[PDB]
Amino acid sequence: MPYIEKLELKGFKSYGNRKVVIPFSKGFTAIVGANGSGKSNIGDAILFVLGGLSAKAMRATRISDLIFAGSKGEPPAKYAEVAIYFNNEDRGFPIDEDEVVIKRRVYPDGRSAYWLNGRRATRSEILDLLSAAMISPEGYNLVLQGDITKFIKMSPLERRQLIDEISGIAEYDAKKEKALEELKQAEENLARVDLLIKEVKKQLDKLEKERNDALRYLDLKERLERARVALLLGEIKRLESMIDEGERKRAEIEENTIKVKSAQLRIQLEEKRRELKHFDAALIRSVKEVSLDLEVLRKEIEDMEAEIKALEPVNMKAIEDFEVVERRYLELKSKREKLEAEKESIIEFINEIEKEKKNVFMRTLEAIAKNFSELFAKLSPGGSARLILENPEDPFSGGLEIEAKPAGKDVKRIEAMSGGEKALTALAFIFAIQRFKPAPFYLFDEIDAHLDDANVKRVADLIKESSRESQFIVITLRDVMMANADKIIGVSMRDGVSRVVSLSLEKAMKILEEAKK
Repeated sequence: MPYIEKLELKGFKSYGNRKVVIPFSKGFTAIVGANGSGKSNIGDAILFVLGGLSAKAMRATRISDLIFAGSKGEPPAKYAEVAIYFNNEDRGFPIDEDEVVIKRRVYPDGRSAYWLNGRRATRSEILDLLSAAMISPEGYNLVLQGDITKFIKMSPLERRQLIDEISGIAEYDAKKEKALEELKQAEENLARVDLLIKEVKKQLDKLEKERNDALRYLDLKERLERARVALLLGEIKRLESMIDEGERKRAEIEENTIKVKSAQLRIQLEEKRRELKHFDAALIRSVKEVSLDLEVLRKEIEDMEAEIKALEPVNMKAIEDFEVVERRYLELKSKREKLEAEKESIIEFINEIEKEKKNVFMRTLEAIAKNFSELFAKLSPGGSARLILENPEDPFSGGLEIEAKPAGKDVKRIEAMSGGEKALTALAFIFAIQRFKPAPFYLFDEIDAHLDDANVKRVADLIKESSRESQFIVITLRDVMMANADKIIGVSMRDGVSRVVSLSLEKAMKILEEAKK
């Protein structure tokens, strides 16, 4: 994780127009000074520079009254400006730099302005990058005045969400979401195929009926034509036994009426022979070998011609149209089943994600609860306390509550915490998370305001131990807290401005027992 190398104020609250550079130990730095030395405005500075639009939380009546209103010896500032410098040699910030520098400036008409590493940035870019570096998750690591009370009135449902962040389930939620995209696509496709199958299946059945009519029209057509060739082979045998004597009548009846109609008998005859010279040989022989009797053939032809007139109209495209629509039918039935299997598969995957997600949540949730127990016993010896999941089966729709028991005292949920018990509990929680997933820094202004000495000593020890992996910036006036800091920054007021001096254990001792009279 990154960490604050220093902080610069120009024109900010109680600090003058002079730029002010506040350097920070990588571990435990302690801001100390008397009531109203303005030591706490440094906390407010940090919230200001992290894009805090909080107004009340920066303890200015309005956004513009974060600006030096002027003092006896210095003119009012033209604006308020804070620059914060992070060491990024670990690349917690998605920036290919080891120093990420964020400067924010607010003008008297309320407008702000940001910069990372000198280029103008918008607020959503500063915010999204501070999130990527998990700087201040829900601001749990920024504990300003009144935050403990805000955290105690906090609902269980409001408490879980920070555990989600810490556990890091977002990566599973990104996968799940693309899985649900593909599932959505999968069944709209699937629904398209269903609508195509319904029409195609109905079109196919028109075509089955037309196909079959076209087929029997075909059969009738063919029988009708062989019968036509049949009636015709007979039609000359008869006409052949006719002219055998129908022109033999000539040399018997004499005045050439018999020459004319026997030239008719020969004139119909000739051509109803040559007519079959033009019929195919396969047809002519698949009939040359069946019946005769001419008038039954003409009655039967008249019939066959009639039931052809029945079926009409027929659509002969149907015979080929059928095949094509049936292939389309069988393929839609094929596609559907593959779509439907694809859908089921996506569903199984989406269920794998949720259960992975939940496991990561519970593993995180249980680690922190173990930690929470220990540390609270450490701050209130002989005591214990418990994190409680509201919905053990679907944690993501439940809240998360706390219950504590101080040694020989009554079990209370966080709702009903009041004295410094409220504070020691809030700090067990905070430290529980910090041992699982250290934030880059923690900011503690006051929080010792309501603990006795024996308490503040264990907190300072706890802070001192944890600083081996996290940065601690504690704004205090209690000597025991001062005692373990690696660095002490002093903050005092002369003639209406605040000043910061890089101090010393016993110097700070002196100044903070002289001011206590």
